Amino acid sequence: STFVELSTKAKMPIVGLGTWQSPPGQVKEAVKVAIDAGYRHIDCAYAYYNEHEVGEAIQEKIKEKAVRREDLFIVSKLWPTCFERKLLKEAFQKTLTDLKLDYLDLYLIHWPQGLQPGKELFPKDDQGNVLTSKITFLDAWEVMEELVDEGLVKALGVSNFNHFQIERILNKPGLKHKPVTNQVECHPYLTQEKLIEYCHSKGITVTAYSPLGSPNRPWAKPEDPSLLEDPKIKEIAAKHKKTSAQVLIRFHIQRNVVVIPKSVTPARIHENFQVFDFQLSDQEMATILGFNRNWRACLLPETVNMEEYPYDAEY
Ligand SMILES: NC(=O)c1ccc[n+]([C@@H]2O[C@H](COP(=O)([O-])OP(=O)(O)OC[C@H]3O[C@@H](n4cnc5c(N)ncnc54)[C@H](OP(=O)(O)O)[C@@H]3O)[C@@H](O)[C@H]2O)c1
Repeated sequence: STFVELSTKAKMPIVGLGTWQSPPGQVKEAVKVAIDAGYRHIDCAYAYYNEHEVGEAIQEKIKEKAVRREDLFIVSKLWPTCFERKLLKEAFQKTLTDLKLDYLDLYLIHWPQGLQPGKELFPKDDQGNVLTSKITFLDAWEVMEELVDEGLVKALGVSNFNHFQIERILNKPGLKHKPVTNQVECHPYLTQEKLIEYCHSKGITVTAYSPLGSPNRPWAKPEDPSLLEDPKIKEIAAKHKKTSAQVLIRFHIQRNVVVIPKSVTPARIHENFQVFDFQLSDQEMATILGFNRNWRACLLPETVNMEEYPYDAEY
């Protein structure tokens, strides 16, 4: 399938363009190329400081008439430093202004742990400890649901949430809108079988980021596992006349998981989208699933303490 059905009955293109770390002076071209190559799902975030450029690219493609707003599925995320009623709506409106849109198809809590306000993604004290906040994601969720009922957000979702944190929201008194997706790191070394199974059992889809093991992430020792270099994956790729990256991307699609590979390289953007004309066999999917080691490439040590740290739980 080329899309996933959300609980709201809306369609989410199973493949989208990731933009984390995409330099501001390159993401605009990346989005234009992505749209020209066929992408209709763009994943954005306030914390990426590049939404203004994404918005310029979109506006231009709509202006050209190659696409209409309705053809695109735009995703953005609320940063934990803005859980507060006021700061939340300001961050949302700012995201809407930067992207030059009137509504978002999906708005996600970028991280469960509320953080101290300010122009800092991770405010730290004198020692360097990240200052958390009392405001919870349920507090933010209530106001985010307002955006939904006012038609400014088509659906809400979460990112980097373990199943407990999702349970907290599904069973919240007076729940108005259920999350439609949990965006988490997922690839062969971190298959997320339990979390995916838990989400699907609740009618919640899963969006996989860092599908290529994110071999870019700043500070990543040389002898760290490389999914793009693994001979077994390369072998499977070659038999299908595809690249490893295309296999790592196709992997999620066959598990009915949305995947958002990131790139600012026109050629790779093009490459990551040629994943709808082939099928991995049952044995190949098993071989790939067998790579799991619950190894996280993301992981930010400075967050291991936070009460809402989501990676200690089983799933
Ligand atoms: N919610 C969160 O906490 C969170 C965290 C991280 C990321 N994300 C989202 O997930 C998206 C995934 O990006 P990511 O950095 O995490 O990891 P990724 O997509 O697995 O890997 C991105 C890296 O792979 C390179 N690349 C892309 N296509 C390639 C190909 N076909 N062959 C070889 N190399 C290729 C990119 O290089 P070039 O750009 O140089 O081509 C970049 O250095 C992000 O853009 C973002 O939207 C969300």
